[PDB]
Amino acid sequence: SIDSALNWDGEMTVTRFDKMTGAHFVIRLDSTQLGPAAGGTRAAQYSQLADALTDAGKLAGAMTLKMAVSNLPMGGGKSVIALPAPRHSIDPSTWARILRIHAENIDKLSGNYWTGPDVNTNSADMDTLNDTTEFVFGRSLERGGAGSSAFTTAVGVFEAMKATVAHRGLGSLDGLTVLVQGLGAVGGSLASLAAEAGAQLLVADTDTERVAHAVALGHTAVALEDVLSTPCDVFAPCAMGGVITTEVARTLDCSVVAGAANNVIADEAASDILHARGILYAPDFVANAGGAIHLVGREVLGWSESVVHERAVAIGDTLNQVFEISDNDGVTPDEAARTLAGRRARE
Amino acid sequence: SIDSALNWDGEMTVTRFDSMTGAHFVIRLDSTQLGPAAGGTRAAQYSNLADALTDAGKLAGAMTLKMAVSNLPMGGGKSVIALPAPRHSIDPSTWARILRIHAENIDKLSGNYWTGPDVNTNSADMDTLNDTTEFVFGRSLERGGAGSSAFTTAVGVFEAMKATVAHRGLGSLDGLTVLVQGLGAVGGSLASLAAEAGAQLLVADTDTERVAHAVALGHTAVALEDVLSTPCDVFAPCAMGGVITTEVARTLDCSVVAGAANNVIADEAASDILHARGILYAPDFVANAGGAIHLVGREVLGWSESVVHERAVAIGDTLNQVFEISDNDGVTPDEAARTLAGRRAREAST
Ligand SMILES: NC(=O)c1ccc[n+]([C@@H]2O[C@H](COP(=O)([O-])OP(=O)(O)OC[C@H]3O[C@@H](n4cnc5c(N)ncnc54)[C@H](O)[C@@H]3O)[C@@H](O)[C@H]2O)c1
Ligand SMILES: O=C(O)C(=O)Cc1ccccc1
Ligand SMILES: O=C(O)C(=O)Cc1ccccc1
Ligand SMILES: [K+]
Ligand code: NA
Ligand code: NA
Repeated sequence: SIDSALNWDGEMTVTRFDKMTGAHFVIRLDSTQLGPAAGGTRAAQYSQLADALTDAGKLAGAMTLKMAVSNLPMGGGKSVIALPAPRHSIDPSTWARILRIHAENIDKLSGNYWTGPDVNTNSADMDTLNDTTEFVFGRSLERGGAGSSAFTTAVGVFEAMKATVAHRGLGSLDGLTVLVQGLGAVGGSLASLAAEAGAQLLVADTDTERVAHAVALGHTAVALEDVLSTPCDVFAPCAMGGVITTEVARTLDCSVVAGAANNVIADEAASDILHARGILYAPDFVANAGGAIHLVGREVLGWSESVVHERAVAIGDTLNQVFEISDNDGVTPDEAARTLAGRRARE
Repeated sequence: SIDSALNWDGEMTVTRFDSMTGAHFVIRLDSTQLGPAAGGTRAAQYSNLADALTDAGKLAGAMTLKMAVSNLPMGGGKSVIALPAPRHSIDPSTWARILRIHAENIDKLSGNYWTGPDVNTNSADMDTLNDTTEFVFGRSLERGGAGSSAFTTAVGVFEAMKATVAHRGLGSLDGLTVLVQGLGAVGGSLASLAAEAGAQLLVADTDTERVAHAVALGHTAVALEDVLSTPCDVFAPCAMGGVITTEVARTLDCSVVAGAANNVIADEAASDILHARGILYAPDFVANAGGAIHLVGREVLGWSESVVHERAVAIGDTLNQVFEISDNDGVTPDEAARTLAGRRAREAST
């Protein structure tokens, strides 16, 4: 919206336009209070620049909260590259220039922003960025980075889901129906984990093959148009953000929402409805923090893989703390998580 | 619109919004090719944020060329602070908060951008910025800065005016009529300079005190409504930019345009029109370069005051080169200036 695009209260917005590629670049540094801003690079198509600006600020603010609540010494930032065509349709040469320009932008911030992967960007892209700027996390193991953080994120989301299920009074995942929306790197692993835990998995993905494979594995497909109306115990959004609008919140037929997506909730009203409806939501910025713990933990703190897994597991404990505040103060899980974030950040 | 404002070819745009003060902040880095981007901080009210962005881009682009054509090893950048109220109304606390925020923004650029004064910002403000960030030119003398660059700018503009009048075949300033729009820091000195060289001055300013003072000095006041319709030999815009629109270029009644104002020409056609009508224009980015020569010369290059003075005087020579290319190649002075800028920059890199 105009407000989220222009009247954003974060510390800094960096924009650039490259006529040659037709790509627009946005970097939003929400906060550098706890340290340099850090957050991945999302590359996607947007209807209007306003949307790209809006998303960057929402994602950046989520990163600040995520580092805060996760006890990681970094601020929150995010880059959004507004593509002139579908990612898949971008030619190699064009993509390469795009990354080059993005790296130059990051470089000007001289360490006030550290990037990483996000939607449509990967370790190879991080490496390419690294060919021009030092401020990049998530480079391939071969190039010196921590590599993929997908599994770590999956672990964090899974533990989040277990803690939530337990708090909601459902006991364990065993015998629960979990609807995973998005069978990507993280969602795929999450499904595997929950299935191993005894849950029955309902899955949805825009990629046919992905779905058929899941089915091949014993899972059950859910048509796209049926996703939001399909009864389940847990709804696990692991695709795009903004899924839970007020209307969605009013009609979701589950008892827990716990997934990997960023900015899952469309507005505060949605969050209240869920609460009111007895649907326990595990706040995104808490639940999906595994990625950040992996990259920051490994690359900044020198933590081993085992340690980062351990810390990702502790996301369950953080959520238990979130739930306690929610229950005690009678506020939504999101509010409670913001409160915890502030307390941990020593605000 | 914002969308159109954002379709800018510069290297980087920095923006920020401070809800508490209601101020908007823009930093535009046009180029860092020749060195870190550098340019002043303009603080004013804008109708739309988009206008602030557009202004910043045009100002930043002029800085690129200015440094290049002036042989200064720096890129071009500019800051624009979109005020939530008339600058005068801004209480000291709010102003102080605005500057601190601006300083933080500059600071994140970590030296890829060096600021300085511009409209509504002064050496005191530079000192304040410097409380927070290192990348500031124009600090007070006490603070380690070179202070005001206004006189140096005036000297350069004056020399520019002389060169242009001469090139235009009008001879010397003595006896010529010069219209000085804006009797500010620069305009005031310029008026003094020209008057000393024998010019008859017509003056205008929104500050009535300023006008009276000039009249007291023997100058002739011009009503604001009349400024662009007043016949003169030389038109010296030393207030706001964009004065010379296409429409104004068609009717301007003077032989030379040479002032201190930034981005004097509103649209390209205006430039073409002045050229076609035989009104010799000394490009702003060349003519007003005394400010930059002073700041960069003093604070970066190690130049003495005398040398700075010499360099500013040399603006007339640069203009002579500009007009020379304009005449040979048949292009406008602005185009010839850009050409010269590009030559120098190469040479400067070669
Ligand atoms: N590149 C730079 O750093 C830079 C820095 C400062 C000034 N400048 C430029 O040069 C111009 C002169 O700067 P200055 O230091 O002398 O500024 P200044 O504020 O000291 O003086 C500007 C003068 O113009 C007057 N004015 C405003 N609107 C007017 C109008 N419509 N008609 C007549 N007078 C009007 C103001 O009242 C003031 O007396 C600036 O406005 C800007 O374009 C450039
Ligand atoms: O975890 C995320 O959502 C990201 O944005 C990836 C990331 C995390 C931490 C630092 C840099 C990038
Ligand atoms: O005189 C100018 O062009 C300025 O904008 C003031 C300034 C000059 C050089 C560097 C920074 C600011
Ligand atoms: K159960
Ligand atoms: Na703020
Ligand atoms: Na099954």
